[PDB]
Amino acid sequence: SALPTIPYHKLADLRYLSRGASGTVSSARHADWRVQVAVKHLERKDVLREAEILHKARFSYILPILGICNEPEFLGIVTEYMPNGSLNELLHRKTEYPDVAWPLRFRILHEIALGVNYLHNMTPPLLHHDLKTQNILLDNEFHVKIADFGLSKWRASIKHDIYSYAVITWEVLSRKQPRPVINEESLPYDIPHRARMISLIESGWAQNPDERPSFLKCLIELEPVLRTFEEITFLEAVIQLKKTKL
Amino acid sequence: SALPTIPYHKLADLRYLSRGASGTVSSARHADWRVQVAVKHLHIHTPLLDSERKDVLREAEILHKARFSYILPILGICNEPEFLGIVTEYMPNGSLNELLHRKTEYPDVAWPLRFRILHEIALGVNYLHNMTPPLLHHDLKTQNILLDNEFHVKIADFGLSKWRMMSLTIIYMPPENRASIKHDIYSYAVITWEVLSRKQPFENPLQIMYSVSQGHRPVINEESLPYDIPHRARMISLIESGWAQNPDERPSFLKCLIELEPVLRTFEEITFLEAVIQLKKTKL
Amino acid sequence: AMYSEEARLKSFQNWPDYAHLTPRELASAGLYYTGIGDQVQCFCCGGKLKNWEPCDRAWSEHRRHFPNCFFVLGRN
Ligand SMILES: [Zn+2]
Repeated sequence: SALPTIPYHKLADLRYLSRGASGTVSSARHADWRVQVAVKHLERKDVLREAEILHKARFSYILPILGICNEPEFLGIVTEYMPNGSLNELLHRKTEYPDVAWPLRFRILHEIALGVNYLHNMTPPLLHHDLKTQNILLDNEFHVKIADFGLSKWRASIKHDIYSYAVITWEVLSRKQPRPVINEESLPYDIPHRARMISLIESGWAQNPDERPSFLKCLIELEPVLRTFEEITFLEAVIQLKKTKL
Repeated sequence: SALPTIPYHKLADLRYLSRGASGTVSSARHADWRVQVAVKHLHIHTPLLDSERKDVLREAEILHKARFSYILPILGICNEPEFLGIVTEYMPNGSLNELLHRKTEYPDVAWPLRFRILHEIALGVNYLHNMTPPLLHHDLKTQNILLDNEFHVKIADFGLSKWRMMSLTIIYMPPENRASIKHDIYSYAVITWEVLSRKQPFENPLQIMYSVSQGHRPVINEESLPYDIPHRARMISLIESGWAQNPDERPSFLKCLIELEPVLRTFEEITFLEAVIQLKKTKL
Repeated sequence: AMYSEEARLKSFQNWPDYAHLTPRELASAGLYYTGIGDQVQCFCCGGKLKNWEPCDRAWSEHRRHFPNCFFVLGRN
């Protein structure tokens, strides 16, 4: 509803990016704009509802929708691109990725916490149920965007999302595919404020939903940790990463 | 097709930034969401006349209808009985107005980013005319264009933007003064020249009315136009076509993007990341 | 003294500005503030409530979590 509609002939450089659960993401350059948008397609009603949802929630930490492709031969949804890809490439592949700095992963966690906080702080609120490290999207400078709302249901509440945030926190501090054990080998003692993170991860995936953290409490207890760092390391660790790529 | 509203009790920490044409720019920290969120407001706790109420309502509606990743998104509004203010997202690094007009804070800014942000703004404005009927921003300047942490630039302040209909600073006017789409091209050219030059045009404004309309342009001098910057003549041609006297020959934004593309082919993202540090530390 | 609403109001001192529920709303809900953080509890059960839901009201969450309230039973 009230979203722009563009024809499929305005797309060029059809290149494969990823195959999402709710539909594949194609790296297709536009024609009038000439930018490698993330066209989503293969379900037609499902992707229409997806476009409606992305139009409903609009935050800088969610990739802004740009229009829809209403054509009989092919239906598509246009969003921005991802040059460095998702977190899966950053963490699960360490053969050529040598190291990832602590400030980067902590900033990623803070961004995810804020995004799902707002996602739970709408009128009426929303639940994700599809928050995974592969779903987290890194921009040109690794800022977090959240996509694939297919399992996001309009509204067990505030449980799957916070559990996903906890497991992804442990994942990006451990860089190991997944209850996960939190020993020193997985979580070395060099991590600043380590015991805080251990308490966080055990709280997040608690069996009892009653004690399950809310995202608001998560962000209000995590803020001093990101307060400890500075912008210099934030802007330098990405440079070190890119230099190590070549 | 619905824009959620924001109660005033949730928002906190109103901080003064500036006063624009469509409101008074301010920054705030949204307490409930734990997000720093900027705001703008014509008046504070005054009888809300229906004229400005309709103005801000249509502003919010047009911002919500067509949102681009290269324009600043809209968060919401406060429909208070006595106070009116637009709640929009806060990009931490701010805008280019002080960035391009503070020599002490920014003695030097690298030309790779200086041209890459031009690509971003060109993409945004080209999209802004792709939605039927084409939108004429009418107020696109260095203030409206604003950047986030990583200097990704977004435009805002659509308040005086007027949609094009077919039913047939005062120094920022184009020689056109009938709404013409080429005013966006003219604004893009002047901001393109302002980015690299870091010089404010019109530096008595009464003569500008008879000067810019007749054909006069801000002075061209070697100190502000040095040959050291590569592709200097290309951007000279781009701007001289941008602010032409009439809309017949000014290139479409696609043509300007195509012309600028070879200029931007001379950079790598590693250069951009290296160049953000110098600017981020010289402003300290 | 905790029965009096003024007692809850004065126990709601130093309440943080980021809370989504005004002390008056909690006092009407029959809750008080311990003084530490955002911990609140009702005089009927004593159950301590945390992890504020921004859109949920105190009455609704007290009813959902603890439907055995004598305060809610009188309210209903
Ligand atoms: Zn109770």
